[PDB]
Amino acid sequence: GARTWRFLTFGLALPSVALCTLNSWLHSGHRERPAFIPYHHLRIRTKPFSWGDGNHTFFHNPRVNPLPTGYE
Amino acid sequence: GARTWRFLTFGLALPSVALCTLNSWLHSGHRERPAFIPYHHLRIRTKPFSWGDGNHTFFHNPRVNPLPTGYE
Amino acid sequence: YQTAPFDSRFPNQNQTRNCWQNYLDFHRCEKAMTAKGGDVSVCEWYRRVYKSLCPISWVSTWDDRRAEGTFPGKI
Amino acid sequence: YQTAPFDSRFPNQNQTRNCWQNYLDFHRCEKAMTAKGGDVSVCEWYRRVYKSLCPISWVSTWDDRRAEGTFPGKI
Amino acid sequence: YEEGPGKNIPFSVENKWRLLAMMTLFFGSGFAAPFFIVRHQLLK
Amino acid sequence: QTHAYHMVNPSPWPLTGALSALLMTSGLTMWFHFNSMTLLMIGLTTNMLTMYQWWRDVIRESTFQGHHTPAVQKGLRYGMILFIISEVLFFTGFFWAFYHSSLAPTPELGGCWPPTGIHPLNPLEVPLLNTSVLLASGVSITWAHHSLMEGDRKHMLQALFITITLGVYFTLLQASEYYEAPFTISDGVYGSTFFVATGFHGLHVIIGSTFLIVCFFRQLKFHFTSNHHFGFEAAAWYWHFVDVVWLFLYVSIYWWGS
Amino acid sequence: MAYPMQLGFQDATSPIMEELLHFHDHTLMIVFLISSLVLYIISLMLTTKLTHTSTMDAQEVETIWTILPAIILILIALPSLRILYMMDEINNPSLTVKTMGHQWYWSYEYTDYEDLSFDSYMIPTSELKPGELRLLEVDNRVVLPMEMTIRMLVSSEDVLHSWAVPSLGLKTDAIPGRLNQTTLMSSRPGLYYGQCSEICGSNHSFMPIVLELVPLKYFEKWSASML
Amino acid sequence: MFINRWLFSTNHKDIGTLYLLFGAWAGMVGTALSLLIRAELGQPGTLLGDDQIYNVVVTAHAFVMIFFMVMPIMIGGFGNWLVPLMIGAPDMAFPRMNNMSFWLLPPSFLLLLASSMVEAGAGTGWTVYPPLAGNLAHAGASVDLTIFSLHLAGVSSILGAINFITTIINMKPPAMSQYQTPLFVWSVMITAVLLLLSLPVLAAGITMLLTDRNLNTTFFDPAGGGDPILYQHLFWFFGHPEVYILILPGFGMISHIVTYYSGKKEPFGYMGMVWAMMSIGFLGFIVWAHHMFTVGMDVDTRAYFTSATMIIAIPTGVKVFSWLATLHGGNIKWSPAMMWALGFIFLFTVGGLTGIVLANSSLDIVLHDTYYVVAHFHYVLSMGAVFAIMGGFVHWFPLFSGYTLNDTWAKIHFAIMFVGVNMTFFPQHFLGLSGMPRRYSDYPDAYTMWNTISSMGSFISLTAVMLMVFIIWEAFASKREVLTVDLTTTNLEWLNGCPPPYHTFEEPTYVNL
Amino acid sequence: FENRVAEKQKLFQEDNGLPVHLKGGATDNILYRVTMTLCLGGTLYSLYCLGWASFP
Ligand code: HEA
Ligand code: HEA
Ligand SMILES: CCCCC/C=C/C/C=C/C/C=C/C/C=C\CCCC(=O)O[C@H](COC(=O)CCCCCCCCCCCCCCCCC)COP(=O)(O)OCCN
Ligand SMILES: CCCCC/C=C\C/C=C/C/C=C\C/C=C\CCCC(=O)O[C@H](COC(=O)CCCCCCCCCCCCCCCCC)COP(=O)(O)OCCN
Ligand SMILES: CCCCCC/C=C/CCCCCCCCCC(=O)O[C@H](COC(=O)CCCCCCCCCCCCCCC)COP(=O)(O)OC[C@@H](O)CO
Ligand SMILES: CCCCCC/C=C\CCCCCCCCCC(=O)O[C@H](COC(=O)CCCCCCCCCCCCCCC)COP(=O)(O)OC[C@@H](O)CO
Ligand SMILES: CCCCCCCCCCO[C@@H]1O[C@H](CO)[C@@H](O[C@H]2O[C@H](CO)[C@@H](O)[C@H](O)[C@H]2O)[C@H](O)[C@H]1O
Ligand SMILES: C[C@H](CCC(=O)O)[C@H]1CC[C@H]2[C@@H]3[C@H](O)C[C@@H]4C[C@H](O)CC[C@]4(C)[C@H]3C[C@H](O)[C@]12C
Ligand code: CUA
Ligand SMILES: [O-][O-]
Ligand SMILES: [Cu+2]
Ligand SMILES: [Mg+2]
Ligand code: NA
Repeated sequence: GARTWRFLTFGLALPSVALCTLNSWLHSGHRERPAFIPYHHLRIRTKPFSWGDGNHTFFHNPRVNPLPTGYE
Repeated sequence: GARTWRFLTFGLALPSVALCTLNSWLHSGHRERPAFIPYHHLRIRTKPFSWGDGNHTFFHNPRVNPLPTGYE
Repeated sequence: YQTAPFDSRFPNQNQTRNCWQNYLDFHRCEKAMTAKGGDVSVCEWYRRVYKSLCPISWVSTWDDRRAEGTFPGKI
Repeated sequence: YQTAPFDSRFPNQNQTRNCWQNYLDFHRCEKAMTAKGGDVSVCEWYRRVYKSLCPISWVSTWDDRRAEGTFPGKI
Repeated sequence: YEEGPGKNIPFSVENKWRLLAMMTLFFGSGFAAPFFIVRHQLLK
Repeated sequence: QTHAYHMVNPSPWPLTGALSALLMTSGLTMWFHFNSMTLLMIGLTTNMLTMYQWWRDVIRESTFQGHHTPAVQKGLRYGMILFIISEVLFFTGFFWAFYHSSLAPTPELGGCWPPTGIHPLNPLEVPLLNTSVLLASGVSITWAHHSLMEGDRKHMLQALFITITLGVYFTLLQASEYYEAPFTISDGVYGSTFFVATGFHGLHVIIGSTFLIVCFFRQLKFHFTSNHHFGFEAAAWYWHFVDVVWLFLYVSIYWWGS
Repeated sequence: MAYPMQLGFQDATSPIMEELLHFHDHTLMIVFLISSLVLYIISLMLTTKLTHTSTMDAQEVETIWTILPAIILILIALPSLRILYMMDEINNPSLTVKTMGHQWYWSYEYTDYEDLSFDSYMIPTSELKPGELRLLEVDNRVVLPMEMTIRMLVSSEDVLHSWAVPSLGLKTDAIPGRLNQTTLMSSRPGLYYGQCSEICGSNHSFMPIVLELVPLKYFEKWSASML
Repeated sequence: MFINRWLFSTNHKDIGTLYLLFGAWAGMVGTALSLLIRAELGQPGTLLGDDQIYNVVVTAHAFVMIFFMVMPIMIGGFGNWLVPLMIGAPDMAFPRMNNMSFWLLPPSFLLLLASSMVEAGAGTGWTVYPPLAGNLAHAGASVDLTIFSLHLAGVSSILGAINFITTIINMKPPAMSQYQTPLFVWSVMITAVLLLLSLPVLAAGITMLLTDRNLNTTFFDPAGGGDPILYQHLFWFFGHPEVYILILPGFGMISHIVTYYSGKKEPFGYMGMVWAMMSIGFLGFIVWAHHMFTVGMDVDTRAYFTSATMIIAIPTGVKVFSWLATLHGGNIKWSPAMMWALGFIFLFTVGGLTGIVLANSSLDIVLHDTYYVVAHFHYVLSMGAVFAIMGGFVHWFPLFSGYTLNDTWAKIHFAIMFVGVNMTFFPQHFLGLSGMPRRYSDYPDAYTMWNTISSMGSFISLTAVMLMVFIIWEAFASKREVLTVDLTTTNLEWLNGCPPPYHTFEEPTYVNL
Repeated sequence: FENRVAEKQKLFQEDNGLPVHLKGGATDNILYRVTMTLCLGGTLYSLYCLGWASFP
């Protein structure tokens, strides 16, 4: 019945979400970025991207995404 | 319907069994037994078995099951 | 050398595989060196680490099994 | 030594990992022998096998990347 | 909508010679296209 | 007619949809090669116009004109199941690519998975939260379904609102994840598999959320009866599909692949 | 090489190509027989004024139509798979040679002892010496010892190619990032020709393979001369 | 009114007519491309240019013949016309979605013809393997336009599959079980299940190729840890089912034609025919790597794919023997359609048998990427699929149009085409065994005689194609209106006259239990 | 909100001969003309772009 599925929604499902939200909001501080190494299997550029200067990924984050030549 | 599940029984299921029966029949024949090595993690005896002489497993096959002391 | 340093491969309370790996590494190295007729002294680090970490009865049992031909690790 | 023998670790038409493994094995062995100051002739088998199996351009690329600090295998 | 022979098609069959013209342009255009594409690539 | 099937009025939307496909594809070509977004934005516009008018007409034909007899409804049920199956097989291709790459890592990667230089996300942080979110939304959409069958307007709207909210929460969490990820789509086969598989999944979450929002507004306007609500059933089936694809991504890419 | 008006395979130069010839003769007999039976039965169905248009029972005849084909398939598969496993058998090669595919030529590496390597280009038609073969000659042939088991390793430095020598039963794809292995054993000295067997762009038709098979003593003199 | 009827259609018959017109046009394009191939090969040397222009022609030839000629004619054309009529249904389940399956194809075709007009075209093979199809070896828009062409064709067929499966399951008379539907209807349902499962995998694979070309992914690029061979697996996971998609509706039309012109009420062993088609559809999903016997897979894998591939001969042979047993005891009418169907049974068998030769991985080492493969697939496509299409066309033309063909002309057409395709393809067996590779603009001198003869055959086939257009013109020009056909008791599609009214089965059939 | 489905049923069942895509009134006509203008115009633009891209 609707009563049972509402009981599961508020008594189990949303409490789970609240606990995982608390878990996440406790491990949410920025990780220490690793030394840049210009590995040939990463930062692939076979064709320029069709936006910006051609060299930045779509959701480029300056803090954690280095370019082929290193961190900005 | 019954008609469809009989069609699956005779048209797919038993043909599969017939094909796997052929496969097994062709790859049958005694593979050669390996050199006996008295590994301490095998042929475990912490207590005699409650049948026979205490030292033979329940479906002991002399051809492929060595005793702690080697092949019979 | 004081004792075996922290090894990031084995960071947990269960150190069984640390003793085991260093025992294997020493005996693999010793075999590689004795074979070409090279110098077992290059194997020294593995020897010191396994002797530090491994219970005497484990090493003794493993040595007996290598001599018997029943050691189940690849050397 | 005529050529690399059959290796039961790599029994199939794809020999990529055979070349790779012997290249790693050579360079790990050469680092160990240089590290204690031991002798690189101990590493000779791995050298002959990878030189025999590996494309010149693969060896040359891997060599360049080791010198660059971008070689992705563990040595 | 019109129904029956020659009425259930997007082309007229009222006049067989107009039809011959339309069919000629239809199948001929398709057959010609690859020859003209090849000409186009060669003229580069 | 003395059959129960729907003879549909002649419609321009198949042609406008087909032309929107030409404009989107020619538009992607003109974006990737000739540095221009013009055709692509026309095609995206005509695609949204086509989908709006086509599904509006289906609402007109059913809620307003009564053409969805049980036989018509049975057909739509088969249609939606077959559509979902085709979408499962699309995802299967991306899972195959992932397992191919990850089970046999090549020397270029360091002969290991994850590759050398790849720092995966912690599957116990936001990816676990995203899992709790979509599982919770499967519970709330089930509450919505039962409320509708029991004739409860208020509780159907509350449960469906909660389902949509969770879909939006997943989407904002995943957008945030994407921005924070230290690896990109250009980080070899690890980035390729990660972003293309989770990216097509995120698109399906946005599609599924949009479908649920359509059902929410139709429910606000009293379109659904306690017995006749196939648009809601289809949206719920699609939403469960989206959840299950997430569980497979979570286990395969985030957890096993970390 | 192929000769004018050829109907079948190039003469076998390796024991495995001989096995394939015998296997093809077996399979082609069955193809001919089944093709002929179907044509004959068509003609038999079409050549009588006698009629039977009422419902016919299918059960009995469908036993024949499934069992006989299943037996024929087993009679093809048994020798087929025997040869498959023969061409995978452990042998101990005395020599390894690498070939790398390129747009549009092959390179060869003999790195067992020395670092010997060279490129192998098609002789243009305008440069052929009298009596030489259009599209098939190369400047630098693959010199190999006869009557010896050789390991050929195949890869590419660009797109896909495929390294083929029909008279030895050989075709191994050349894939960048992959090292594919085949075994080569020639029963005879001579020149053995093949052609690139994966579409690879502009000059796919024009990057042939020529093996030159010589006694070991001559192979050794040739290797020594390359120093 | 003309735009409402022909651009805004919700009618299964008019949409079937659009598909037949589309496929006939596509067939002229594919024929022209086939003649350019055989003109290049008709004498030793170079006619057009190097392998790039040549393989742009070969690639376009294959895409046009498969995606724009065979599938639109068999599934969109005969499927939309006949399926609803054969089950007494008033239309398809999704009559408006049906119209979008159709209208996606002209844009799909436009993208393919744009591929060939920009840069140097897509000279990739219809398989579009990387890295040749990647952004270094095929820089520029051509391959992306090919990919987009395949996306639109893919969506057309996936929606059409959903439509056919739903119509066939849901819209029969309530008394009619699946085991009371005609074999052509079974052949379309099974083809639609194959499309539904296979096309999404192709879509995933060519999408990965698109992203490797434009978004710096490395699915197929070893530099990123990718693998060109992964593309091959994804392509052929679609590509083997695709050839069963090409032939299954042809098997269904053959069953109807052989039954009809043998004067029989029913095909021999109906439940065997259903079993055989479902068996072929299932086995067709577990055999794809027989396209990859030279890429370097493990021996046990090659043994499995050899064995699984050969198993398809058993259900296929049940159909062949069942067609022969349908002729058995017939009052045979030697109509042009019957001639196409008899040609089919024999020539499809020959090509099927060369398929069984190729199934053997060991022998495939020598036959792979040779003209032996080309001979195999043209016997089953240019003589099987095409003969089924021609037999279906001459059998059902009077139903669709209301007019009769000239039977003597149609027999002349059959005779010319029979000589042309056999002269074209039979000698390609010799070229294959003697080692002539695929995708070559030129050949060593030894291969001259059989290439010359093959090219002469292609011209005979051109003469048959030209004659077919005349024959269709003569039928519409003369206007012989159909009065009656025999055997309507077992061929429901005829029972509403020729052509049937725009709306049929407004009052459904009466069928009791 | 109030249940106004009966009033939409009356509008969409009015015997006025309009097809369902135009039966809502003048706004349907506007949205149809916008859609078809963008589709036909965009298709003409795509053909132009092809002509341009077909030459250096
Ligand atoms: C249906 C598929 C199909 C059909 C019918 C054909 C028909 C023909 N093909 Fe084929 N071909 C392929 C599919 C097809 N082909 C594929 C998949 C390849 C491989 C591509 C690659 O390597 O990547 C290929 C490759 C191929 C090659 C090898 C190229 C090479 O490796 O370099 C050659 C060489 O001669 C060739 C020639 C021909 C010829 C002469 C015909 C002639 O027989 C054609 C004659 C004309 C017709 C058969 C009629 C067509 C029209 C209709 C049926 C419409 C009828 C109208 C109505 C019903 C109204 N084609
Ligand atoms: C309609 C199209 C179609 C059909 C139906 C088939 C059907 C079959 N094909 Fe084919 N095939 C192609 C189109 C088709 N093929 C194409 C286009 C390619 C090339 C793709 C590319 O690379 O471009 C190809 C390639 C291809 C290959 C890859 C070869 C290579 O590239 O090296 C193989 C390998 O096994 C194969 C096998 C088969 C087999 C076993 C069947 C079976 O389904 C045939 C079964 C039929 C019979 C066997 C005859 C009837 C049976 C009897 C009368 C009973 C008795 C018979 C026996 C006992 C044997 N074909
Ligand atoms: C937040 C939840 C999820 C959001 C979903 C995505 C948002 C934008 C685009 C939507 C379409 C998504 C579909 C999947 C396609 C490919 C890539 C999308 C995945 C994505 O968004 O990945 C991003 C890259 O996007 C890129 O390249 C840019 C991508 C934009 C252009 C893509 C063009 C390709 C379209 C292919 C169409 C094929 C359709 C197939 C139809 C099949 C029918 C048979 C990742 O960012 P990044 O900076 O590399 O790494 C993060 C570093 N901090
Ligand atoms: C084809 C399979 C059918 C099985 C029948 C075989 C034997 C009797 C019953 C079996 C019941 C199943 C499991 C019990 C445990 C062990 C038997 C496992 C299966 C078996 O039969 O194992 C054999 C050993 O049997 C032995 O020891 C035999 C030992 C016989 C004594 C069994 C002891 C019973 C255990 C107590 C049961 C507790 C039940 C718990 C109830 C839960 C309530 C909450 C294997 O033979 P082997 O020679 O070692 O190797 C083969 C070498 N060629
Ligand atoms: C803005 C965000 C950008 C993203 C753009 C991409 C697209 C997003 C689209 C979201 C989909 C919305 C679908 C709305 C459908 C509304 C019509 C509807 O739901 O119609 C119902 C029928 O269902 C039917 O046709 C069922 C129709 C099912 C449609 C299935 C939709 C899935 C679509 C996927 C789109 C392609 C994705 C592919 C990606 C690779 C009508 O019947 P009932 O509900 O019984 O009502 C009748 C009762 O009132 C009588 O009492
Ligand atoms: C790179 C970019 C290339 C992208 C190409 C995009 C291609 C085309 C543009 C798409 C335009 C879509 C416009 C909306 C289409 C809605 C179809 C629909 O909803 O169809 C319904 C049937 O399909 C059903 O239900 C269930 C099926 C619903 C299918 C929804 C349409 C999705 C289209 C995308 C398909 C993605 C394929 C993913 C699998 C790989 C209704 O059928 P009708 O015959 O209308 O009515 C019947 C009446 O009885 C209703 O009252
Ligand atoms: C109703 C149907 C719709 C009708 C179609 C509308 C037609 C649009 C006309 C404008 O065309 C645009 O012109 C831009 C400039 O004039 C181009 O910019 C691009 O090209 C420039 C060339 O100068 C470069 O700077 C850049 O690549 C970029 O700005 C762009 O490609 C192109 O679309
Ligand atoms: C206005 C309406 C009353 C029921 C009816 O129209 O008969 C009520 C019933 C359910 C309500 C919705 C549900 O309670 C869920 C949401 C609750 C949020 O706090 C506001 C928005 C929210 C989306 C509500 C808006 C509005 O108050 C709704 C839509
Ligand atoms: Cu190299 Cu083809
Ligand atoms: O594909 O045979
Ligand atoms: Cu196949
Ligand atoms: Mg190949
Ligand atoms: Na030529």
